[PDB]
Amino acid sequence: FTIDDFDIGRPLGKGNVYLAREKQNKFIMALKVLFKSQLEKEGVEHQLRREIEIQSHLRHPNILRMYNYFHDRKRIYLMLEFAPRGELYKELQKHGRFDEQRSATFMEELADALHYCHERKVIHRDIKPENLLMGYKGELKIADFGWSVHAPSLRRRTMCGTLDYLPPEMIEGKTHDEKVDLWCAGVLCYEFLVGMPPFDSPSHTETHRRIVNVDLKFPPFLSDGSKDLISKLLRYHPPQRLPLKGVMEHPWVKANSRRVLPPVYQ
Amino acid sequence: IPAWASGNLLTQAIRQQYYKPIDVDRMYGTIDSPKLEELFNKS
Ligand SMILES: CNC(=O)c1ccc(Nc2ncc(Br)s2)cc1
Repeated sequence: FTIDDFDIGRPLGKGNVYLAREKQNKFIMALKVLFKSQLEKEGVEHQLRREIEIQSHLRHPNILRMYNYFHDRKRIYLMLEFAPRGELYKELQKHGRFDEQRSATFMEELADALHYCHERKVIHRDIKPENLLMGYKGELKIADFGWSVHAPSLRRRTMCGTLDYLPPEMIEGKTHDEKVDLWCAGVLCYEFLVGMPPFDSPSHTETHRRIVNVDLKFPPFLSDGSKDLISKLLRYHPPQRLPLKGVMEHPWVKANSRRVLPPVYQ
Repeated sequence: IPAWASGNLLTQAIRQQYYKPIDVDRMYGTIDSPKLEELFNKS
């Protein structure tokens, strides 16, 4: 492909991502445009290579698709699935908090997508609302794989992700595995339903303290079912965390999710 | 901003794409891609 194979519609986000239409198929997608010189200057070439390598090999209805990529003299272009309902974090901010139906649906979709990743030994490591987009019927799409790693054999050491979402084992400088995603899913469920993350604190040291003590304090409006799921994900010990299959099978998820699988070709 | 990228024309195209998905594996996933080791080299 080249850039002239596309009609540029409008910018979607400044980072630049554009709404675009592939000319021969009249097919609407997103085009992420990156500058080669900036990437080299910042020293992030291998980082970008890895992200593309991971995402371009994943095919799931709740993972944002990377169709292909191309480059010219000055730029690299990523051909991405267009998520028409946009940023999940913006929707959360707009509403303050999600109801149980919305939250349970998202959780089923997330668990399904993460299960797909874990079956391929891909760990996400940065699940949070800001890394999620929404499809035509509001379906969750994991958008970003910036901290992701293919980890087939060795346990991992890198502290990564986002303050409020960090699992105890990262904070404590232990090795970690795919079970980090299970912890982050619990934090996410709590933030969906409450509108704030569970260990919110004025200082990074106090946040760390609350995390490693699992200082969880449920607001009174939460259902017993929702607290049961969150409590089962936010376990100090990684091997004790509810498996992703367990999230999908959880009675609260079953009772409240209104998940719809998108039409498939064909 | 072109007509197709705003308002009703966009909504219609998006709806049509959801309910009539194209074979993206064939239409895009079979077409050659630059080697990841080439991305920062000549085009
Ligand atoms: C102002 N921008 C928006 O309202 C907006 C941003 C992003 C969006 N969808 C996206 N899809 C894929 C990427 Br990658 S972004 C849809 C709509």
